[PDB]
Amino acid sequence: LALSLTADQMVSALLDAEPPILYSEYDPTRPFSEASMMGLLTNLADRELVHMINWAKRVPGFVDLTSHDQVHLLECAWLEILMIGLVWRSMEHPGKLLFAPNLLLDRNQGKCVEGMVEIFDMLLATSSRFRMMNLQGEEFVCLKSIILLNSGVYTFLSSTLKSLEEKDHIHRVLDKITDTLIHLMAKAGLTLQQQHQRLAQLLLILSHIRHMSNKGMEHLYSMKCKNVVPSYDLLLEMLDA
Amino acid sequence: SLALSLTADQMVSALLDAEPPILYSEYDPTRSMMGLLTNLADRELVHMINWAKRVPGFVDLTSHDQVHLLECAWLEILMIGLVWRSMEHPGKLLFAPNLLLDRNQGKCVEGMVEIFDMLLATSSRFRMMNLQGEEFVCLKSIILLNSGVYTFLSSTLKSLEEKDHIHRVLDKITDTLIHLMAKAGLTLQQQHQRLAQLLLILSHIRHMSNKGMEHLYSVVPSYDLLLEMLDA
Repeated sequence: LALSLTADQMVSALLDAEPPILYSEYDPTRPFSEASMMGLLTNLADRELVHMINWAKRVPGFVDLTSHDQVHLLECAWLEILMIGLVWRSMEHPGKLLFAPNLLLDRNQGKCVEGMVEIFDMLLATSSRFRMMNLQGEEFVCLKSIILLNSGVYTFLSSTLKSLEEKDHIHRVLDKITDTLIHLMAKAGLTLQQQHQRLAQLLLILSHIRHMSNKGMEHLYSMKCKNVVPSYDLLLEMLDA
Repeated sequence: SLALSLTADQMVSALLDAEPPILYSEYDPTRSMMGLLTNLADRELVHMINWAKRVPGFVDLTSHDQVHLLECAWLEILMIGLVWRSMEHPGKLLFAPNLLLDRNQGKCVEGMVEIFDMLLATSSRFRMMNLQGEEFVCLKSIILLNSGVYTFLSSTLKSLEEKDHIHRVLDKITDTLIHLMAKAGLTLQQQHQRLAQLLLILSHIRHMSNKGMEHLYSVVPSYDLLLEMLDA
């Protein structure tokens, strides 16, 4: 039934599915150490993950997939989804990252963790780009849903008829979200030329969000913090429950 | 800028004309892996620099910004060329006409099959979409211009002017991509769907490049090398 939705109903579904804004652990000892900041950020990420699974299950077409394919997509996207949410939260705070309403950090505090100021700088540049483009909430939700469906679709094993069907379904849903993004842009008064230029501008930022995730993963490993990454089993458990 | 005055057909012609040749592995037929690929990629890089200088709009940038874009995009450009070459060889990667490898040969290298497998999947996707050569060159130029444009370290007026220019050129390639699709008979809906399909594969190419880099240092041209190669 997901591919029978209209553009306006897809928009409505995605806005209704949005997860809550969570708070960081209240009153930590400030200033931070590297260990304590990572501790606060890990704790917040672990709690956001549960709500991300709930959101994902309400993205039209996601639960049509096998549980295995749902986990693979989440495995592939989760850090990108957390990151774009952060960028969105931070749009109205130039020069700062709004990790939580009670955890607003500027660049110089990313220094307290080794290697994170580079990633801080990349996240701040993405928030500046979103601000420059006047990204709209309805566009953000579509972009976040694209990330979920797209990031892992190309690394499916995907060699049987069923898998061809799964990948085909994902690409049809992704076409529907493109239709939706274009509809939102037409309704706002953009010419056809402006519509296609803005769609491309938004999808190309996704490549930078990928980059940021890859570099973030690198450092969640460089700091010997691989047990911070949600396992296949954990993700599967959250999906079934 | 001359780039911003080009029609879609003039942009495609420019990019097709700039295409580099398909090089051969130096393997001697009448007579090992990583060196064959490194030697090949080294020779490909020289051609890439001269290709880049022919992408409309690229030479309007400062040399420093040209280098930054090449630094950020060179492995993704190599990869998309590989994937394009291998399109008509399902299950195989055509590194060169005399170096056609399948999974089994990817496993032998401690240079992983993980990346081999991701490249094959990109080739399958291109095949499945009937990717056209005119679309390919557009995509290769979008990688060059886009991959580095969010990581310029400067905030001078010039840096703002440079970023704006890159996005205007990128807008011209979008237009070009859409025109090609309209000329081919796609509906307005099919045009924007296919454009999105193409651009979202670029997120996977970025992923493969990042996994390839982390394998490469598990050889990469430095800023100074690229700069030297540029002013020539």
